[PDB]
Amino acid sequence: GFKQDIATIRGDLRTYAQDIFLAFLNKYPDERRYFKNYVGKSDQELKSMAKFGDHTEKVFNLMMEVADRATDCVPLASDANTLVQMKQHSSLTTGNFEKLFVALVEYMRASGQSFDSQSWDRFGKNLVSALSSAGMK
Amino acid sequence: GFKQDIATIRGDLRTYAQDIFLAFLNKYPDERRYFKNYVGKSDQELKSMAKFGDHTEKVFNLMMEVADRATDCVPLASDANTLVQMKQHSSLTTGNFEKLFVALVEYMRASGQSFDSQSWDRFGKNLVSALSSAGMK
Ligand code: HEM
Ligand code: HEM
Repeated sequence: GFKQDIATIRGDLRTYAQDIFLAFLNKYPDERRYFKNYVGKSDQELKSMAKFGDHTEKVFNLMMEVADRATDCVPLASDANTLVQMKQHSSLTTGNFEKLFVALVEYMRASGQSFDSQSWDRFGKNLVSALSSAGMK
Repeated sequence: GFKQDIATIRGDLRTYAQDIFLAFLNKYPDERRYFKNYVGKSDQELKSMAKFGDHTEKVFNLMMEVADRATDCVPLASDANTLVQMKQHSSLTTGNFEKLFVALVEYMRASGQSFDSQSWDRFGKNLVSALSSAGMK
């Protein structure tokens, strides 16, 4: 289930973080415009860029703490306040986060593994709502 | 589902509030001691005292508000805080709230109606967890 999935991804974090983030950027090529130095590059080229590995893992390290602090896939208000107040997220709307979660859940459905992709969808929806309450447009 | 149930209870709040509360006290007769003016009365004697219906309705009114504000059966931290620092609740522990929820879910299962009894179960467990986080013993 959901609590297991957190452990599964933590167990091979850099592989999953890069694979899911590439899934997102290939499914929504427009989203790359927030990520300047990723335009123009094949997946193998991004995987050899230092910043891409480093940053994507830090995104997923935090997503996993937010997921791990949640009760029934409902995140903490203070975690959503964090996400809205980060300077790197100040250009964003909840729609960007909705698209990330759609790529994430699609990735889990197509994969080998037995993820609880229905919970990840619910977590995504609860998170978008919590971002709305903390102020993000 | 859970949102329908809240509409069902609010529809006939005073009848549900009397019936569920009586179910509670009779299932857990040692809890009656908290309610000084209810000692030594039968169900029908209580249902005939206007201030019995008046208190209980107020209790279940706030319970539905807390339920309605919850996301996927998880209550707001602030609602939990209100319940702990009400001067009327000063000497209670989470065990008292657990019993009310056991009675409440048993009532729902035994009734004609199709309540989402598993979600009320989840809701009670989540509120008790929140009450302790607000420092109830
Ligand atoms: C729950 C989802 C998300 C989490 C936990 C998260 C977390 C983070 C973190 C921890 C950083 C700093 C990374 C670093 O220092 O290396 C970051 C940066 C950034 N984030 Fe997110 N993020 C999320 C969703 C999104 C979405 C959906 C977008 C936009 C499409 C986005 C856009 C950005 C941008 C533009 C940066 C700066 C670029 C970079 O640091 O590589 N984030 N995010
Ligand atoms: C989620 C559950 C509960 C809610 C929403 C709630 C709420 C309330 C409210 C709103 C009142 C004031 C009634 C009024 O002013 O007319 C009250 C009174 C009171 N409550 Fe609770 N309560 C809850 C659970 C409990 C439990 C489980 C106990 C003990 C077993 C308890 C013990 C008392 C006592 C002793 C009073 C004052 C005497 C009375 O009015 O009957 N409460 N409660």
